[PDB]
Amino acid sequence: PTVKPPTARKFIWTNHKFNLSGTPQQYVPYSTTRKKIQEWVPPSTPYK
Amino acid sequence: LHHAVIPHGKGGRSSVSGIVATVFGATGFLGRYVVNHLGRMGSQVIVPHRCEPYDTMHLRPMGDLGQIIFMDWNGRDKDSIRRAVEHSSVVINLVGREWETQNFDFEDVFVKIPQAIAQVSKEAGVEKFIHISHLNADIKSSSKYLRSKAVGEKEVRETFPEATIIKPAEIFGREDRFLNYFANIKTVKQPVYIVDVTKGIINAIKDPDARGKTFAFVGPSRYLLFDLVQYVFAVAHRTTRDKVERIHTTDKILPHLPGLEDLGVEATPLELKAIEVLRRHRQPAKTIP
Amino acid sequence: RPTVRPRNDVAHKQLSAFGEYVAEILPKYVQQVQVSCFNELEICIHPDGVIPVLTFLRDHSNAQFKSLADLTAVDIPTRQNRFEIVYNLLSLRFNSRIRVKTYTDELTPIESSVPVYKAANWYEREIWDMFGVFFANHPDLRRILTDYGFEGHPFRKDFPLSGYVELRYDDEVKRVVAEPVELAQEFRKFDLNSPWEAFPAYRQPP
Amino acid sequence: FAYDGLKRQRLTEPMVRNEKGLLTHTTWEDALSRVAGMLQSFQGNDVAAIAGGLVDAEALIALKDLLNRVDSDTLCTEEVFPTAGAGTDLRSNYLLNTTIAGVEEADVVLLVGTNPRFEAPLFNARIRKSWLHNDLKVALIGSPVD
Amino acid sequence: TSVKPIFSRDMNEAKRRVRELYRAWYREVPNTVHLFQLDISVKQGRDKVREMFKKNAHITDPRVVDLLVIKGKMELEETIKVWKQRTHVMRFFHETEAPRPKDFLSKFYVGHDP
Amino acid sequence: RGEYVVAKLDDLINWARRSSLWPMTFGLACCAVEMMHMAAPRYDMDRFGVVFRASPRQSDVMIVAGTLTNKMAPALRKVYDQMPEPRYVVSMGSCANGGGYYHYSYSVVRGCDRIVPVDIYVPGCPPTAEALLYGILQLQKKIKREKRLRIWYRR
Amino acid sequence: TYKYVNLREPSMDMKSVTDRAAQTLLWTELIRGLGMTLSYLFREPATINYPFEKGPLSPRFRGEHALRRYPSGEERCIACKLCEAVCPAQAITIEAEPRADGSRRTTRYDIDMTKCIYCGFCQEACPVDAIVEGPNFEFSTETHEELLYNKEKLLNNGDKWEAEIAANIQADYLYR
Amino acid sequence: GVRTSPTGEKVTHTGQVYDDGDYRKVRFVGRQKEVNENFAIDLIAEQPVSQVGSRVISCDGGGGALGHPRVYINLDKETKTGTCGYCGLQFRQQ
Ligand SMILES: CCCCCCCCCCCCCCCCCC(=O)OC[C@H](COP(=O)(O)OCCN)OC(=O)CCCCCCCCCCCCCCCCC
Ligand SMILES: NC(=O)C1=CN([C@@H]2O[C@H](COP(=O)(O)OP(=O)(O)OC[C@H]3O[C@@H](n4cnc5c(N)ncnc54)[C@H](OP(=O)(O)O)[C@@H]3O)[C@@H](O)[C@H]2O)C=CC1
Ligand code: SF4
Ligand code: SF4
Ligand code: SF4
Ligand SMILES: [Zn+2]
Repeated sequence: PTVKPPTARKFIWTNHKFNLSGTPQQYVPYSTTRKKIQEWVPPSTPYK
Repeated sequence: LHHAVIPHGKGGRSSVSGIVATVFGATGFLGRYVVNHLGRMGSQVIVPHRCEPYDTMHLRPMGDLGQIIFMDWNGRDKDSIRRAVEHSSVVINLVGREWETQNFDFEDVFVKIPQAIAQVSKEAGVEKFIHISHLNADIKSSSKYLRSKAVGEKEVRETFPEATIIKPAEIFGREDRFLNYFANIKTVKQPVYIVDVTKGIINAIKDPDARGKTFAFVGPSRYLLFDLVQYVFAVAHRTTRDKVERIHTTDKILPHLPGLEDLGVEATPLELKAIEVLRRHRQPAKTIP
Repeated sequence: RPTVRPRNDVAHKQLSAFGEYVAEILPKYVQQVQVSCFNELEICIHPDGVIPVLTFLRDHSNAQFKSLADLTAVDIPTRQNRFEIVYNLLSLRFNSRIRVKTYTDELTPIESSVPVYKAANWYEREIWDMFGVFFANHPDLRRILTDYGFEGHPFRKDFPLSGYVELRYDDEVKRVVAEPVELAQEFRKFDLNSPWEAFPAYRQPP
Repeated sequence: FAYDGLKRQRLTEPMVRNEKGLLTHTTWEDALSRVAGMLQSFQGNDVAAIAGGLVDAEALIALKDLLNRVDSDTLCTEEVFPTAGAGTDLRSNYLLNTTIAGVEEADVVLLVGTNPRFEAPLFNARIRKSWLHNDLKVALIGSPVD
Repeated sequence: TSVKPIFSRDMNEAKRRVRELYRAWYREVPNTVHLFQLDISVKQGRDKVREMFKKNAHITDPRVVDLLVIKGKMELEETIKVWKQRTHVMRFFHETEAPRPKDFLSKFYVGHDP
Repeated sequence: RGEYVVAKLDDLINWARRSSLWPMTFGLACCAVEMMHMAAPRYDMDRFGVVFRASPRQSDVMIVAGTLTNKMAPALRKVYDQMPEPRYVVSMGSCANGGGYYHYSYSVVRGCDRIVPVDIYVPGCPPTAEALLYGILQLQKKIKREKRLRIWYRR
Repeated sequence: TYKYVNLREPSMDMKSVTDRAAQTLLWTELIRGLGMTLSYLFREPATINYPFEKGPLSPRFRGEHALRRYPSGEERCIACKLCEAVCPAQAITIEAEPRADGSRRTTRYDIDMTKCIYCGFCQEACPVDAIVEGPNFEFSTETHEELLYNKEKLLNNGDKWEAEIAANIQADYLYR
Repeated sequence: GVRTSPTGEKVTHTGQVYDDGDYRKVRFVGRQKEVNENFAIDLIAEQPVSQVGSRVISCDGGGGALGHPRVYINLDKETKTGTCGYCGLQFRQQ
């Protein structure tokens, strides 16, 4: 890279990170989608 | 309910049981069976551990991916207790040694720690709280172990009134300190099987009638300590001052308290399971009606 | 034409002539003979003819199919005899191959061919294991590929892909236990077939 | 395109009223025990049921059977039909007896008090097909809708 | 209705093979319990064999019975030869499966399946 | 002080145990071949103190290198139960990590972590011999973090 | 055409017979075998000094996956699901919807790296060079869950590795 | 457009976050929530509109065979710009 440096981009990490397994910085998977079924919310005022 | 904790599936490893349980003292004899049963049906289990991560590796295969979560905690640190319980729906306390150490005596593990868990759990909003005491808990007891249990039982019931308190006799099982205790060596004992105790705890989590109640988990039969010990050596083809006090304490009889049969658990005789425990060490024992 | 597999008429004619040869000699058992456009000869026979037809092909001087390349089954649920048993034989003397095919169902036994080829021993055990076809007079018929005590025949078209049970180590009983299968992610079925016919030459009359 | 309405405002849990008079989630055991207690304390005309517009036949007969066990006949729908005369005794009284495919053989259709375009759009599409390919004649009594 | 028999030409001859297999299994259970150091009693092992046999008491096809016997003899061979391990023998007892209730109300509470 | 003593005793046994990791390899399938290439001269696992062929009686780490079928699961658990402690498991390749390309098969255990506890997962089908070496060196660092004595002292 | 590997006639004249007798008693072939192992002791070994030295890899190497962007920073992926269709292991799971600006984009893009066979079929099938297998092969983890990548993990891999990924694609795309 | 919720958890570019009563956020306790902070929706909006002198323009995303399939974008409407369906670049007629 001292001779042919990489193509600069806005989004490329400026600070490289080593493997983070086993530390507080480790990756934790989760579902990236939102809730699909909305439940009905009962009324707050009484009425029976 | 909350949409994420509605039960789904057929009650297996990949199912969703709806239980989010924090189990303190999960790295011991009772905790492994409790955690195993919780993960059998697909519960989220939080395991606060004081020990090495290496000593908690036997719990990893007990739950599908992501279902067993491990956190560090210190019994004296309230924040570390708060972190482990604020997302749970039930908190289970199985903390306790059978001996005192220079750092923790029986008051620390049977009064101070259970009360700290109960106080943090109540403040954090946990609805269900299960606390394990002892059948022979008594402030008039010769054993400092059993005297501490009685005090901690009182403080738990006053700090978390809805807590379900369970009072088992000595528990026999593969890793127990009871049948294995004898095999490595006036009183009437009524020991109970480890799996029965585990089912009782699980059934208490699922039963609304168990909230606020105290149960006594005892085996189907009462034996004379001498007769039982003779059986152990026959099956196996063959310590502290306080420990001896407990082993010599006749098992209380508490008819007023509910028991395993109330939680739908049929107690298991020691004779069906004695070989299981004692085969590794290689005629019945008179029962008291 | 660079992209098209060339035909071989010499081999096609030769395999057709041997197809008639076998059919004329064993009319008691041969039900059909065909040669594919890529020159493979198939003899379809009645299942009673397994031993006679294979023995003839192995020992006859103008056949000499000494090697049993493979022996397998095919489950076709629409047929009343759902199982098709395929013998692929190789002749070193004449540098040729032949396929012999028969059929059976879940209950009819097929005669074991171990007397004709010792290679058939394990192949027939595999067929029993994977498909549930029983071979009569086999010197040692038993499962070969599946777990001991495994229920079912996994290669049948109606056996589910992931089976019925799955294993895990249970710490309570201190052994590997079997339980009904639950999948964190179900296998996703794809409907890939296009609704437009691709090969007019294979159209079936309505 | 209405199927997306199946994803919102959904009833997902049994609910009963609390001491505040507000609906609160509860288990199937609790909700059904409350309903059964009330059902066992009433009989005859004291118990009724109204069926909505999307109810299936298996639920309709089950509910009929249950109220009959307490000797109630008040099984009602929301959509009126005159009970005078035969009422529902004879199916032909309340059916489209010609069938949808029968419109293609009619030569005159009289539409009385209805807007088939919005009430039965595919039935109205079947009339237009006859109107187009068979020169079907159509007369309407009611508002002059498109 | 003309079919090739497996072993037995009618249900009488088939029932004889069933009884012989049952005797072989019955005599084997004490050995299996000891050889595999099972935690079940010999009585439980024998009641299991009996329950496995009664499951198929309703068959009337001599060919189906013959296959059931052929499979049972294979299972017996795998047990006698100690080709099975202790895990295999104990899969007959489903020891880690929570009892699944069979009445309507219990099924209704838990889920959708019949 | 006693803190400083256990700090150095921890550093000593931890240094000894990660400088002498003796594996026994379940070469179950493909991934065993890449495990052999890690023993081969280019990478020479033996130069890290990781002996090539070790009996199960003297093994410290188990490497599950390949698909674990249902028929083999009982045998895997047997060997694991016989390993003397401390013992660690490295899961090598997609098959052992979670079933991999046979995940939906009827005869395949969907991840060896259903049978035994696992300390390191090495991804790849198969991981390169150097990728497996990275996982072994990552296990050493995991051992280096152990603190059995400091926790024992604080009991 | 064929040849014989072991069809030789041992001479039975006295000179030949004594040659085999001296071989038997003086262990000549065994000592010759000792010479070969001795010559290797003095050869330079082929070991490389990992992790300070790395084995050589080519631009085509199939390693850890990453989701790429355009030079503007817009995601390349358009939720076409061709990668998900071709995946031999069914390791990819995708969900999509119109983005707030109306673009066709994914809301879910997971790869089960413990199902993946690292075959590279997904990067072949992708029409816009969105999903790639990068050059990283040193991402072993301590837990199973860490290997179940979602879209946030995959985009972070792309931003982390884009410098090298772009250079590798530049080197090999004329063979594709 | 990284944005934390009232509970403090960062909202992802897909709008995902665990609501207050969701136990599933226990998975982040003692660890972290992987969130990519380069929102593509915000980045493409930073690109200026190209001014072109024809009713139809083609886009391949740049880089020739390294971009996306080449498409042709009609610029007849004046109310809005023409957007590429692949890369989101915008074009307007002059
Ligand atoms: C003037 C009067 C004098 C009278 C006295 C005259 C005596 C001298 C003449 C006789 C020479 C005697 C030789 C003594 C050595 C033993 C020779 C011998 O036994 O060889 C035969 C033996 C088996 O050979 P085999 O191929 O199996 O055929 C025979 C089997 N039916 O072959 C084998 O031994 C098997 C090989 C085993 C060794 C393999 C591993 C080591 C090989 C390398 C070792 C190099 C030697 C190291 C020297 C150590 C020095 C300290
Ligand atoms: N088993 C029996 O015979 C009976 C047991 N009980 C009660 O059941 C509960 C568990 O029984 P058992 O499982 O046999 O007890 P164990 O000793 O087997 O396990 C005790 C648990 O408590 C934890 N623990 C102990 N002291 C501390 C501490 N100071 N700080 C934090 N964690 C601690 C241990 O973790 P670590 O591994 O880190 O020490 C372990 O997980 C106890 O409360 C016991 O009194 C009641 C009646 C009979
Ligand atoms: S993970 Fe890949 S290389 Fe390893 S055994 Fe499975 S298929 Fe073979
Ligand atoms: S590399 Fe192959 S197995 Fe892995 S995600 Fe891509 S297509 Fe699927
Ligand atoms: S990564 Fe490529 S192939 Fe996969 S959905 Fe996105 S655009 Fe389509
Ligand atoms: Zn574009």
